[PDB]
Amino acid sequence: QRKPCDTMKVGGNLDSKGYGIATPKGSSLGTPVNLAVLKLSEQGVLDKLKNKWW
Amino acid sequence: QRKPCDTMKVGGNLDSKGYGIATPKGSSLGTPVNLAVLKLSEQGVLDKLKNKWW
Amino acid sequence: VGDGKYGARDADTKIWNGMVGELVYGKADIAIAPLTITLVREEVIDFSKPFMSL
Amino acid sequence: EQKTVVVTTILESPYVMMKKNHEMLEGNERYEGYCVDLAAEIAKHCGFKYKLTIVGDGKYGARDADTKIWNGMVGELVYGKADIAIAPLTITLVREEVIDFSKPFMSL
Ligand SMILES: N[C@@H](CCC(=O)O)C(=O)O
Ligand SMILES: N[C@@H](CCC(=O)O)C(=O)O
Repeated sequence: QRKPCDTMKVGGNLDSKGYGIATPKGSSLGTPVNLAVLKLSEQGVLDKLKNKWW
Repeated sequence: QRKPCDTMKVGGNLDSKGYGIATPKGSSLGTPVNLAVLKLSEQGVLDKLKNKWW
Repeated sequence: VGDGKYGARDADTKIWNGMVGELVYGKADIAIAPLTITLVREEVIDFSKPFMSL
Repeated sequence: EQKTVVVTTILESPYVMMKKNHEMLEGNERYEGYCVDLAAEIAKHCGFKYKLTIVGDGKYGARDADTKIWNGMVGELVYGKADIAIAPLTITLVREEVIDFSKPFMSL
């Protein structure tokens, strides 16, 4: 996306994996954080920010 | 990808979502099933299975 | 599944049809199907981490 | 009382970057990026205040070989130095042993 663009990607993906929000095990933040992530993925805000930053 | 192969795909994915094994909120197996699905994903058995039927 | 529907929450009667209904009302113990993760289904059943993306 | 939750993250473009006025700014304003906007959204939905913090060693890392001492972004949570992590942290079997993950928000 950025100058000087002297370098390029090749080939397809070897695999697929995901990022996620992480919390210490069993903490009371985990489930409302997960619900917030779900709602934000349903609203598409993550895609708007993706366009914003790429 | 299989006969009759007579349609044509148009466009890309409009979004992204996933499937999951799901159970009533009444049983302890939600952790070992998660560990099983992760193990199968890391051992590449999904790739063998996907490259068996598509 | 008795009537061949993936199913959702009904027309504001808040009864569940199809496979989700079969889980919530205790007709079966575990679903193994292309059941898409959604914010309304997370209300009543637990999902593993996804096994595929689409 | 509302705690200012101890958020931990790592600098990486465009996820988290020092804004070019960092010599003249204080607090969270020095940090902007995709993960900072996501943290703001998450906090605004949950309804709490938060304070950013940065990883010590600069590594994602894992448990050290033959010792299983955790470090990096995982170690900070395993030793309870912070409340929540918001970073390009890949979901893996070894990390699921000790910390929980949300549903995946991006694929790669
Ligand atoms: N896997 C889908 C099937 C129906 C569809 O969305 O096309 C679901 O669980 O809802
Ligand atoms: N997302 C990766 C970053 C480091 C890498 O695997 O390249 C992780 O969490 O470990």
